Amino acid sequence: PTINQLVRKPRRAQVTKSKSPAMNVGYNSRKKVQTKLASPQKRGVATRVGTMTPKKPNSALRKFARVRLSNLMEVTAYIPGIGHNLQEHSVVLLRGGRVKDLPGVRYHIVRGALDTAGVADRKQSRSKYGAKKPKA
Amino acid sequence: VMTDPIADFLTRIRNGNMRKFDVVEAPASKIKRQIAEILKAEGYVKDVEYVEDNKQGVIRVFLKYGKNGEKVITNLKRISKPGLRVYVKSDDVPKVLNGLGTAIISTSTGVVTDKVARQTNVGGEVIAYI
RNA sequence: AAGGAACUCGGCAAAAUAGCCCCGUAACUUCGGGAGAAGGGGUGCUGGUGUAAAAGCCAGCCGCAGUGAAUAGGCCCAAGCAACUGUUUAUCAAAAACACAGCUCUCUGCUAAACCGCAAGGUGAUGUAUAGGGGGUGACGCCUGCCCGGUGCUGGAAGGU
RNA sequence: GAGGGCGCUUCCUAAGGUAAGACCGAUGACUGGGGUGAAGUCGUAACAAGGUAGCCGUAUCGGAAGGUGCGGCUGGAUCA
RNA sequence: GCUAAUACCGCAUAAUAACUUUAAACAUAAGUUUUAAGUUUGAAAGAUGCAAUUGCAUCACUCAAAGAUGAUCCCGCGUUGUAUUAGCUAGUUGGUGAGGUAAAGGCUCACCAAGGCGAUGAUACAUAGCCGACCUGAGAGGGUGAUCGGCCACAUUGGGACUGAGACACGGCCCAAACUCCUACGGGAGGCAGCAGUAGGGAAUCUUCGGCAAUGGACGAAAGUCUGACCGAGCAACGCCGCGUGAGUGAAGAAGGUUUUCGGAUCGUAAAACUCUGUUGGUAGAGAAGAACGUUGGUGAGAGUGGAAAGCUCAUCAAGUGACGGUAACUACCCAGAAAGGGACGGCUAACUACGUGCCAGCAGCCGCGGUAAUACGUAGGUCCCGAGCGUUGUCCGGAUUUAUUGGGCGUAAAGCGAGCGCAGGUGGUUUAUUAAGUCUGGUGUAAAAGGCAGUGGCUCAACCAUUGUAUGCAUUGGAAACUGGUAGACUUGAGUGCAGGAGAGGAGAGUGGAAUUCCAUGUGUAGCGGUGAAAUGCGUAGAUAUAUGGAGGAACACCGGUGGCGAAAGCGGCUCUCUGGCCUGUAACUGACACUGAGGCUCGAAAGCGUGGGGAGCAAACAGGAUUAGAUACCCUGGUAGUCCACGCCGUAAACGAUGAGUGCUAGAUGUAGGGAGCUAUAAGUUCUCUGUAUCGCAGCUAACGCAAUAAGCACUCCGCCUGGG
Repeated sequence: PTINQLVRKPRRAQVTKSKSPAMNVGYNSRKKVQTKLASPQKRGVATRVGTMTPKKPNSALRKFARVRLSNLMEVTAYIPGIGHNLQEHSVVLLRGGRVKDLPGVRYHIVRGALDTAGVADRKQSRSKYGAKKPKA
Repeated sequence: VMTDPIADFLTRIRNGNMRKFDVVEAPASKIKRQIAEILKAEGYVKDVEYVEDNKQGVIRVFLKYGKNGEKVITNLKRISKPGLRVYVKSDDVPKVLNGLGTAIISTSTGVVTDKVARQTNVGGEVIAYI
């Protein structure tokens, strides 16, 4: 730690990774490597809910949507809740979410969205997964 | 090496008191005479003496103990390293140990004490606390 | 004309470029080269001024055209073969053929071996194993694996012949 | 007559072409590695002196764990 | 063709403007500065008027006389990352001249000179409007540049240039291009990054509303005029505040829900009732918010303007100062009646039982869960925190000391280069004096502001706005010699050099000797030897090994040999020479700090292998044969190639080790051994101190522990280096 060493030395850092590689969504002019002004969503599209094998020993079967990504990334993100109504050529919102039990993911999907119905009076918030406060 | 007889000397005082022994050593300067002078005046050693003809004259110094050779000096250090001549202001020269510590600063007048360094608006190099 | 290789097995022939100066010049490279790479510009005359040792200047005059004609490279990309220069069937064939340095092995201690001649004589060479003769392969870079059964060679001698 | 627009060439000159790059992205038959998942199959290694302790750098032979050898160190033993 | 000019223009009259002069106080490489002779040229002879000592006001050139404003360029300062961003630069850099400019200025251009930059980051590439400020962090700071203010830049794109005092100019021009429109195809025209607003695209609409009174500017004598600036209204829970939807009495578990071991329990002060009340809104609405200053006329004062006129200065009154407008506020206050929901409960942090489940579907930031009664989930009740907002992710700050200046570590957990030099660069034994450079004090600059620490008023009081101070390297200038730096000066007391000692496997060459292995013959004799757990391997009857000798050759040199020494290590051991460093002991003889380092660059350097040429005993990669077992490409054996050795060049990587950088200082001891210095023990013996060495235990200190500890893993400082969770 000499005179020149402690002047050469900055307060540098190297671990810098926000969890959302994001072209959200967006301003489609001509080239669309416009980056980064990230959403908590995507006003984009995906195609098909597939079924994901969970980890050991998690005997389950979970629903990932085949996520369209124009930026050469995962055709997957997790659909929460029981069931889904969407299909191919449907605009799909993009939760920034991670599950260790769900392999190969980076993102989740906002269920409880404009394209989502459900059954209310849920013991967590009554209104996610496509629900409201019950109008009776 | 020879390039810091100040913290070499104070470190040697920590050898003398932490090893709980009588006499420490220092070649002949004027600054170290002010070290044992000011701090003897503040009651930490018990001798001011050096080898009578040498420019490297051994300032051999009996210490001022507690009650069983007990320490008085604990956090002895040089503040301004030889790689950094510490140049502080004069107006807000800070307290040491909330007042429980020494301070010695080569101001424009001389090398004066803590509050004499504070409120006389004299400032210089910070040297040593306890 | 206009069009270009659509002709053909095949841009075969012709075409066209090239001089001098001055810019500039990729690739790999065994670091020399490539390479004149390519591509570019100029180029006549008049007076000056600087050209005589000496281009460039200035202006003008002109021009279809300014090495006014002659004479004088088509280039590029890539692969295979061969390194290359040399040599090659004159009365067909110039090449990948030969050769070549290189590399490899083997043979020869001297009146060499080997060779030519019946011999004599002589070469080998007034040479002495870094030399001479034969065989392979043909720079440089990497590498040359296995098998002695058989053949040949070498060496050994027990016995058979 | 001066001067004047036009009369009148040149200079710089915006754009377009040229050539020979370099940079950077996209893109790509086939193909090298790596990671993931099966729970196929090959194997005895590495772990106890883990079954030849190893562990290095290096050369070299294996389908592969790996071996042989050059030298060095315990992050090695019964205790030498 | 002609007017008009509040256009133009020649042309005397204007000369301190510029220069032409003659002297110089001054003047600094340039130089700046007063007067000492000669030059250019003016108007809206206008304007409304007034009136008059017939002359007085608003202005353009007369153009200065300055201030003032707003600009100009140059310099100091800080203002991103990539050296896998090395050599870069041609008007480049100087000199002279000229053009320009408001100006020195390759500012340009001509000519003549060749420099210069740069490895202590120049160019090239990515990226960026910047700053005040602002969110977070206690601060250090991190982070942002939104909105506000300043500067800069831009105007579909690119480039010119006139004008204009000022532009290369959102709403100038010209050119090009790209769109678009019209074209009868012969031509013309334009750019919402202005406010709106439209279509794009998303998380991202403010409305295709009024007027300029409340300013702001522009002209206009004034009046007036325009201004999508501004003011306001309307959109957005998009943020901040503030109130509230009931309050008070009255609670029994009360009807009521749910659990339920059949009890108990919700409603917690509307509660089931009762008494009232008007937050916000009901309606009637009284009022309806001052949003407001004179420019327009009068009066009077001043310049009193030769002149009172008239007008101008600015001291009065009259005079409209509207858009939110019956605007907030206020009365009559209506009925508790119109006006609270969202998240969360496995923990992780507070809030668990009915509860289909049955690793099922699903939940989740981490630990996770769910496979029979899951406070995880779906599920009801109870609860836990909040509110017109709740929660969710998207970003950032903190925690994170998780680059540790503040505020790291490096023995093993990530790490000390593989070791030496001696380049910069860094650091400095003591002391005399100067210096004040840095260092401390005083004056000077400081954000227009806005913003904090306070205060004031207020949309009430709220929140926040308006105000008022305070608080600041923004700077330049006097002092201080106490430190450092510098400047001169001194001494050795560190280093080294002297004179004496020794010592060693220190290196490099030049040679020599013996043992031993294998082989050439060789005595003379018979199957032997090999190896293991054994043999096949094999060789050998061609009769040998083994034994008798001599020769040949390479290799290496047992006790010597050791926690021994030397060498930075790598490493170094038959013997003898050659020239060869490096220490230590003493010593001041002497220099007088010559010191320590050490990026860069340089050198050396294991082990193999690679080049050429030799030497070729024994050993042994490669491979073969024989066991081995399922198998053996391995361990064993038989062999046996490369290779091991010699000169001669290279790799630059080793557990490099002690996974412990270099320098020097400090200090409990028990302890090894060297070789000196000194004593020492004397009629020969044998002890004590001192130095570098290298152990072992262990004081202190010490770490996660293990351990280190005089040749510190203890306490310091200077040179370097590494290190950031794993693959």
